[PDB]
Amino acid sequence: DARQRLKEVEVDDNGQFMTTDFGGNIEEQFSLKAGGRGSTLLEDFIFRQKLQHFDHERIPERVVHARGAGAHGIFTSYGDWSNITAASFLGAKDKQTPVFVRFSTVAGSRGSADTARDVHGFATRFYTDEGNFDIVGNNIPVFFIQDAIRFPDLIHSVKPSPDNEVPQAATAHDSAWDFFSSQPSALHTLFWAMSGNGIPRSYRHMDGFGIHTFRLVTEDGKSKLVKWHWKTKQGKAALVWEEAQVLAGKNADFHRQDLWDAIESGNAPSWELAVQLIDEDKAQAYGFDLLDPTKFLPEEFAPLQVLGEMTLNRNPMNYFAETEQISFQPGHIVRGVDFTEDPLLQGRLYSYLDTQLNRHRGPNFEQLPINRPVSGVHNNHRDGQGQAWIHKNIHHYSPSYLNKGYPAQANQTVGRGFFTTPGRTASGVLNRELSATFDDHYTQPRLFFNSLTPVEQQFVINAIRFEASHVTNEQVKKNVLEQLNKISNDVAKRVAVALGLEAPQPDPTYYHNNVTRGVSIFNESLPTIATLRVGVLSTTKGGSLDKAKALKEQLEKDGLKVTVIAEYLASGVDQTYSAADATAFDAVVVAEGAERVFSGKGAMSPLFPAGRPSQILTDGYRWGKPVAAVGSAKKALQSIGVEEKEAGVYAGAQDEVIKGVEEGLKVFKFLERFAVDGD
Amino acid sequence: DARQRLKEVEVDDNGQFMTTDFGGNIEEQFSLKAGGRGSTLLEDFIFRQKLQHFDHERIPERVVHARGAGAHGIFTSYGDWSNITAASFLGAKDKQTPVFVRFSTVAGSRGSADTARDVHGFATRFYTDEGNFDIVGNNIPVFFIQDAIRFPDLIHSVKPSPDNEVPQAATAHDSAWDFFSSQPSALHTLFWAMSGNGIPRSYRHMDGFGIHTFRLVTEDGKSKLVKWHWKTKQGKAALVWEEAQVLAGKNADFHRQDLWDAIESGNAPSWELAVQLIDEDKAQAYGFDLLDPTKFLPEEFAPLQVLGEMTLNRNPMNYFAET
Amino acid sequence: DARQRLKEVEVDDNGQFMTTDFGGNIEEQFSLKAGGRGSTLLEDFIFRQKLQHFDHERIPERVVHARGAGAHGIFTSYGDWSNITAASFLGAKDKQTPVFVRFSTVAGSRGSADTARDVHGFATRFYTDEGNFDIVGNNIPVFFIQDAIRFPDLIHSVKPSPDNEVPQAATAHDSAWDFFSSQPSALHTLFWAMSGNGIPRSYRHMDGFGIHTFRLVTEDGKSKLVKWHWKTKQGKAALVWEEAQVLAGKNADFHRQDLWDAIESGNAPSWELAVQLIDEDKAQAYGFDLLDPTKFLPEEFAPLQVLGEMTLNRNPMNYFAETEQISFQPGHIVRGVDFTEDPLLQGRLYSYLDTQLNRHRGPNFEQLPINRPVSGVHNNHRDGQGQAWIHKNIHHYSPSYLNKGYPAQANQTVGRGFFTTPGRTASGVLNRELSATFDDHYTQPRLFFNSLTPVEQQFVINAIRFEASHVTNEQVKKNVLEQLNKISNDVAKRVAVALGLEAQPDPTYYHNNVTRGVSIFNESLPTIATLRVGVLSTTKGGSLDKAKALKEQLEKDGLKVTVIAEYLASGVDQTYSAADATAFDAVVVAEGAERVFSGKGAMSPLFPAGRPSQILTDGYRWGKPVAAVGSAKKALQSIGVEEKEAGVYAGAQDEVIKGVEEGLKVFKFLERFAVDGDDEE
Ligand code: HEM
Ligand code: HEM
Ligand code: HEM
Ligand SMILES: [O]
Repeated sequence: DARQRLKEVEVDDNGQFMTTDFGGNIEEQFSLKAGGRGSTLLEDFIFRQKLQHFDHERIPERVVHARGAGAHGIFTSYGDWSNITAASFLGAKDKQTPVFVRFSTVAGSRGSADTARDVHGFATRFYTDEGNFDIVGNNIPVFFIQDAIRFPDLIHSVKPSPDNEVPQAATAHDSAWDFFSSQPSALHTLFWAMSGNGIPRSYRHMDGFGIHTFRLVTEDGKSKLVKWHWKTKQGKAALVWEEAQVLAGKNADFHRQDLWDAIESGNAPSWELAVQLIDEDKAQAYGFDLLDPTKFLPEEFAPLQVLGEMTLNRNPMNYFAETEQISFQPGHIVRGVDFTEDPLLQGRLYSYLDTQLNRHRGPNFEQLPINRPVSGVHNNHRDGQGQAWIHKNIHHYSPSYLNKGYPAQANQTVGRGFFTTPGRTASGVLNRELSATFDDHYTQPRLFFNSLTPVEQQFVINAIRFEASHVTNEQVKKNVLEQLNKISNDVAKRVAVALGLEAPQPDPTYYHNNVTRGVSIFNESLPTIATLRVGVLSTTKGGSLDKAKALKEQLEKDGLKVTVIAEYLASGVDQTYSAADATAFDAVVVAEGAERVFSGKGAMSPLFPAGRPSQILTDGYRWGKPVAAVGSAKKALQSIGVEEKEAGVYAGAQDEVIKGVEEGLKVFKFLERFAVDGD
Repeated sequence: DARQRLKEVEVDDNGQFMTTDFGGNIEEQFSLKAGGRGSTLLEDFIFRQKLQHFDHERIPERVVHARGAGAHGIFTSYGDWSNITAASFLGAKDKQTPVFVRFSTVAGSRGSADTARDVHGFATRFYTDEGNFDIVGNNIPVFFIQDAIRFPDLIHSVKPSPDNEVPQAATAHDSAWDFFSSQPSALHTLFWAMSGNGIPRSYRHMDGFGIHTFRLVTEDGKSKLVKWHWKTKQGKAALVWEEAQVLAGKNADFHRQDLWDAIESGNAPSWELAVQLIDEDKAQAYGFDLLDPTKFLPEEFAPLQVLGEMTLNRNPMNYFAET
Repeated sequence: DARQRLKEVEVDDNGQFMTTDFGGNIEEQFSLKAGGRGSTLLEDFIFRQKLQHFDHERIPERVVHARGAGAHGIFTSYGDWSNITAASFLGAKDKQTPVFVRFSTVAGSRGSADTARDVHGFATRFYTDEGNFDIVGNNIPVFFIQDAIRFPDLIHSVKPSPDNEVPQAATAHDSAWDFFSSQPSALHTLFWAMSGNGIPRSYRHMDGFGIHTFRLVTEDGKSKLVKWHWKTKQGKAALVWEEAQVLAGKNADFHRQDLWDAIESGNAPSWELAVQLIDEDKAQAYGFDLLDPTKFLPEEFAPLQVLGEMTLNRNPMNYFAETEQISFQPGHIVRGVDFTEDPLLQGRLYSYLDTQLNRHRGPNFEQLPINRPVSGVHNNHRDGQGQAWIHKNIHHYSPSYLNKGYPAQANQTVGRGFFTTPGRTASGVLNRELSATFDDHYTQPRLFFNSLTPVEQQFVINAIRFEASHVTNEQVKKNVLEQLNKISNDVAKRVAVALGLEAQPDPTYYHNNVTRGVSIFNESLPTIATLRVGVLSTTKGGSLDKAKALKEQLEKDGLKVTVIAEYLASGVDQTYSAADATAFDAVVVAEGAERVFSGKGAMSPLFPAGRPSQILTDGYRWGKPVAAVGSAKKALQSIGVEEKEAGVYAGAQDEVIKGVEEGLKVFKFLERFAVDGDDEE
């Protein structure tokens, strides 16, 4: 149980009498009044203690990544990695460390939809026996900007316009694309966010990245440069944009509910922790500067080396107390890890400590149960708002004869203390500059686009076409085109058509044809289909529901979550047509006999919106899902112009449809149904 | 200009050099570093004052009605209403008073969709020459509960489940319908929320209500019981649910944008402020108790009297500072 | 151990390496620098997490009573008092309840002197098994004002002038006496604050009062009006003003050190809890309205009935986490107690809950270890800043099918819930007035003055004389005279002399009635344990050996003895440079030490000129028992004190010890203070 240490703060109210927050049993369903129909009395202490706590329930949302959700789990080290790091949680084979992970979007506020297009947070806390260690990462290996002093500019430009606070959770407006084109460093992360990484199927189907180069340091101070990677054991999977848009309205909680259900049903998601390791003398060996967070290291130059596996298997008990209150910091570092002179990382260390003072309005937020380390806290800090401990040592200072030297200093040689890498040097003038080594903003965007499949590439261009079409200012649109033309002339040409703008002339300076592995989503089928969702469209008339139940029980044997849909909640029905939408499922199959709700009288009913069964099948087909029909239900496929000939379309008897749908879920998205420019 | 008094706090940055918050011109696109590829210095005061302000930008959202938008306008009285109220802003024909109005949903958080099904808030401030007078109303004339001590119970039950914070901005989950069925007073507002009032076409196409019976008092202390009504001059209009759902994803800002567009286009929306007036000795004469906020007074028993008109004709300049 | 429940939050750093607040061993004595003499690096996470916690150490002081100190203890009931109250902590003989008590002044900020002249706070929390019950009282039984809405006006007027923030911790300025004269209800508390109650010898030598009439209610709902009293088992004792003033400079921590020392030495102070009980139908039957907080109920009309005893026997471990952070509320009420329509108490209920939001900057302050009840919290409250728990019940609302009805409602008959007194009614028009029964502002101030001894009365007149002479505005001073004249023409006449104003009788409220239990100096102390004796000695000759034997015998009687000399020779507790008469309750010159009172021994680089003579002079002039052993008689002579004066003891060691211990019971010798008319020719 990853949540074991949280047991002692849990409050059980079963069988208990209602109390105030200072004890004493009460009733609190009636205000105290002066006469039968009289005014409420100030002396009603019960009312005011209850309402005061309600009145003050909210705390400020995170300044970025406000929308998110998380879970507890366990990290297991695969080996004794003392040859590369002194870090205790990586110090022995099969060593286990509790974790908590919070996934998120970036731009939207607390209540915005999970399926907005956005970068995604992927933040992990290791509660190691030598302190909390956070990898505060994203699902994309590069960031928009090269210096942390520019983060407010990026965020302001992406978040809603400050006059009317429009639009919510979206980069599709003038200020964002004005920034993207005025600060060309942003073009790499933008391309990733315009790819499938911007609309992932779930948190469980994301890879994760620390982005920055850090340092791993051994006991003797020798260091290696390192990139952190999380490799999902579920495989990477993405939606298509037209599907994410509807899903945002039909279920804004799609991702947080997906993670909750996977854990609750015993299908805990897993990620392997992997590293790229680079010697210090190769920091600038690979065509870019590893201090530059707008570049990633191609795995051709440094393969991913697996160090262990993380499994998330415990949901929180109270979302606010745990998920909302947890306070991540890249400065949560432990012995055996160090920073690098990455100018974006450098400013993060300041920003995350400082921002907790706003979100928690006090300096004692690390005493909150979800923030507490398991290893013990011994220092001379005292007081502060909400001080929750009582310190014995009255000589709260160092050095001191009266406390006998305790708490005592720890460094590299004694007490397993943290230490900065011994060899790191400073040299040169104090400057407000960036190294000329950072100046290439176009090569790696071109490399990323090169390494996607043709329809994957078309998804990127259609995202850009959609987004830039919302930009009202003509010059900004031409600025965007001028910058895309430096990445690829064909990309600029294809986007220019949607904007009604001329195809610009080639600017070949940064063009190249190289490819790299591990960045594509749609070029690989899923390693498992467990937890994927099948909507079975049925009907309460005839014998369709009995067949739908048999279909359901077989699909569940493969670990799928199957929803039987009909006009009303008859026996065996999981959802009504009125509440159903194709966005909820990874495959749609029509049960035999249910073709009666796709035309005529069965399609016109007061119990669901007109055309709803046909709309679900149409949606599922057009969004690239496996779609199927059993027996006579093939007529439902005919009614929407779909043929069994097609990839990802299955008809025939039950066992044939089951095998086909299950194969199709491995493919997940059938890109044959998406037109490519000049195909 | 309804916003006339706010111009002295307006700050124009066109044509100026970047400064810190304590003055002095600066550049702030590069951190100070110790060497060409070096670490950032703690003595970069420019960096820290810039990032500290960004780090501290957010304030807690409203505990309810967190999702909303507003605008400025003018209220004009149609008459000298001194025979029923001493209220200064109603004391003369054609008297004008600045207003600000915020419209909202109730359950959803700051970034939830405008076209969620919900009660809608309709909060009006009159900046009168005798103090601020707020009518903090909804687009539905009745409320769920009969005693304010039960508000945390109602709100907890409708807002997302506290274990996983699901579902956003929605009554369609177990705890809400548990409460509606366990606290039967809730059924009136429920029915209103399940009608077109729950999914309006826009803020301009809603009516508004103070809900509670209040009192109008004259100079010499004579009182009448009063119900406040806002009657939209744009007409009431609503969507259908299957459309509001898609709209929640296609444009979460639909109502926000619609209000902004109408004002900027010169199509300012208006409402008439109207009252039902009841003698004190009739507080219990109409088949219910006028102190009970789960009931409305049918207009057959007391028709509306029109006091004046409000027009919303100026959008805010900074959403945060104003709305 | 009354602190037992707090042991789970205590942190032991002995034998440990230094860490950050998120774990990980560290060193934090050098900033991380870019080169040997380089600038400090922003990536020094150790520096910033260290200094951030330092930079955010302070919280707002209390808006009033900012200055004070407290301790843990035990309350023991003397009986089963369910015949008068359903309160659990009073439900069985020898039933014990943990307490915390904080004493305080009122006007001064956090770092002002203990021995300022002021009303004093006396706040007790009972951690009962049916919730926290607080009695938030003062060492004076009456308050300045009759309606809580006037509290900011009173407090603004006695706190420093808002232009220069002058004066600190004092009523002796224009605005305060402008308010006392403009709002005559304040005159009663003013007289108490001008008496010994304003300058008590220690927290342990104060009585305590709930002030308000409350209600005790039995299980069946029958009620009685009640006044709470704390009666100190150490006796009431007070300083004189000219001594309190010097003490404010020589030791601003005099009272909090007193309490800490008494508890550490095993002399835990005690108070008895006593009540006055009044029938509901007699609320207005004793010459005033018992809803009026400017009145007290004379003990001749209703005697004190002891319910139990409280003993304070454990100091805090961390002052900030316990004493500074504790949040008292008169709304901290339990089953068996109820409020009254006293308009001052009424507004207090709102104000103490509200002010916690400012001091603790969040609504979860009852989760702080010092504020937590011992009885258990079960409700549907959630979230809030700094939420320290993780609630299991996901159906956080009532009523509810899904949560099976839990947590469940408790009332009078089910679950031992709180209930308002059943017979209480409201009748009449909603009003912004006060009952005309509150109108008399002068009778009880006169009753209080009438009940003090002649020198005690002179202390009151001399305090007013001192204070009003600071008022620059002439009309304010005359306004003060006119109001004083309504209490007593003689009092007004004697104050007028100091102010140079003219002395006519206004007899509407004059009377000669007296009542018991309001004087301090008319009764000697029941014990001299913990009282302090300064033994003045010297390092030359045999004086020190004699002073040690003197100290030994005095300590056998429970006295705290300080032997003083030129330097810290063996057996010396304090140097003359560091000593002052304010620190002691009696001053004894050891034999041989007369050499430091004149000639060569009195002029030394090791202490200020004349310091031993000044300590003895201060001690005598301030009414203390003073003594000299053997030849040290000459020291008394050098300051003009005669051996046979009251409270002056000369002779051999044995008679001096006996005389000093007897004089400590008297405590202050009031024949040394002139009374108006004494100097007449
Ligand atoms: C490689 C670049 C970055 C990555 C991978 C990243 C990732 C993240 C993630 C995952 C979170 C959400 C943590 C959670 O779930 O609670 C977050 C929040 C935050 N980020 Fe970043 N971020 C980056 C850049 C920056 C920069 C440059 C700044 C400012 C200099 C910044 C300031 C913040 C702040 C203030 C928060 C809110 C933290 C809180 O309120 O607890 N981020 N970031
Ligand atoms: C007739 C019944 C009610 C109506 C018409 C109503 C209306 C509103 C409206 C329109 C707002 C948002 C105003 C804005 O745009 O900022 C609001 C917010 C709020 N309401 Fe109500 N409400 C009702 C019942 C209650 C009750 C019973 C309580 C608690 C006792 C309550 C507590 C609050 C609070 C605390 C806020 C947050 C206000 C702020 O943060 O500024 N409401 N209400
Ligand atoms: C009989 C009248 C009163 C008595 C006996 C009394 C007593 C006390 C005491 C002893 C304290 C300090 C408790 C501690 O040591 O922490 C205190 C604080 C305080 N008092 Fe009163 N007081 C009275 C009148 C009032 C009134 C009328 C108000 C306002 C309506 C008021 C407002 C406050 C506030 C706001 C605090 C600060 C509490 C905190 O910060 O925790 N008091 N009072
Ligand atoms: O971030």
